[PDB]
Amino acid sequence: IPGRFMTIDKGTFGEYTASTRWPIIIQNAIDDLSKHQETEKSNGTKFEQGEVIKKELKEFRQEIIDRVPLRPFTEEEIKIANVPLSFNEYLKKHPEVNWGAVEWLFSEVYLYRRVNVLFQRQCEWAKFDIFNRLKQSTFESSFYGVVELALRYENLLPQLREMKQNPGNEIDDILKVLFKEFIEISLWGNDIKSIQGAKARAASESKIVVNDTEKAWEVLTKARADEIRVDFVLDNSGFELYADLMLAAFLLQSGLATKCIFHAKDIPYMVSDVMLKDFDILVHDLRDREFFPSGEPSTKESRALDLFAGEMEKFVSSGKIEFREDSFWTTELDYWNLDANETKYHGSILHKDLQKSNLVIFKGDLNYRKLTGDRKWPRTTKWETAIGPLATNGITSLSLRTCKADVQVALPEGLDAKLSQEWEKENPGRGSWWCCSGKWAVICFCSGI
Ligand SMILES: [Cl-]
Ligand SMILES: [Mn+2]
Repeated sequence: IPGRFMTIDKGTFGEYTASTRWPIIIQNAIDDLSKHQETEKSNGTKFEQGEVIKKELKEFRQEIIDRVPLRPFTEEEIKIANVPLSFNEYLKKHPEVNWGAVEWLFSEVYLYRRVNVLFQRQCEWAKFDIFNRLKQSTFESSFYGVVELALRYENLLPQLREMKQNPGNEIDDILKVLFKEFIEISLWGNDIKSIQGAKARAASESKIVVNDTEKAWEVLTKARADEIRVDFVLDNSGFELYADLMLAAFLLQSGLATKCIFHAKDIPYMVSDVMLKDFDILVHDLRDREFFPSGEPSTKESRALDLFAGEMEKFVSSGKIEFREDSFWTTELDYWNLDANETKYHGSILHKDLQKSNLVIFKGDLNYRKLTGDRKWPRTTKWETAIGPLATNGITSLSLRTCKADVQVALPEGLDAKLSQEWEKENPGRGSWWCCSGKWAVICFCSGI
């Protein structure tokens, strides 16, 4: 089995990322922390505690630049911040790994844990999300797109109820189109039967170099003719989360699903990844006319946003949408650990629970990297091979991934060469980095048997 991508691997996107991107992220956190300091008094416990975090962040950023060895977490840090013990277990088995030379996957997870520790050490900042300012401003600028979808949903809803109420092969054909639509909207994160609509799908689907959406459509259609549970291992908040809720809402109203369970992160993570509280913030944002300026409540734009917001609450009340968090999602462990033999860090718990799912949707690049172990697979490698135990341990999984990392699998022969030639124009000498640009995407399915 190939090793994992490293921060030392010359000519890899991971090399650039570790050395360049991460120092910038820590800097942004310092600046955003400062930005937040402006809105509060310049003394007292909270301010001074901010000064301690700010300083330690500066030092931590410098650690990464200086390429120092990754230190274990102290027993005290573990207690105060409830750090999973998996980290120190990994470091023992990986002596003297430094930022300049360490497994990409680990050090990236490890980075956000170190940052979290800093905040949880200061009581007044334990619950503070240093990336919330960024999440919000990004979601606010998606105002146009949020409304468009809200309008699309309101006008589809009467029709969806009718399609579920009177279902036949005639209606299935229509639903398939909408299924691919909402899948792909969810995929790309941030009329339908006409030309422009058809021109749009074809353009999107062209950049989906592998597309197993039909198979997921089969598991659900089949299950509907047997209690249909769909799972979302989430990625980013804002519009991507909004898109995911739209997919869920579509599935629930059409009858393709009866309960959608969302799995979120339990700490500020990957800057913009979803936490439990990000769902409530989203709904509040929809209703906030200062955040999303759609005018007076009577406007069509306002009504649509309020409708969907109300649809979210209703689904939660009735138990059709449920959000969850688990420390496992924020550990370094890949999803080969979603197996019965991982009894230390909830891996076995989630696996047992994910077996009950008719379809588990893994969102985003990180989730894709954890599925494939972030390993240097030949890019033609079979999908079932790269996911390890997940191919057989009884989990039905669908991966909606925008390609943003060196890892890539399940490509047909020759396609890696073609796409590399295409991207060669944008990134000369590094055509292979096409799967790190986010321009292309893949949809991979596995029954679990
Ligand atoms: Cl703020
Ligand atoms: Mn993310």
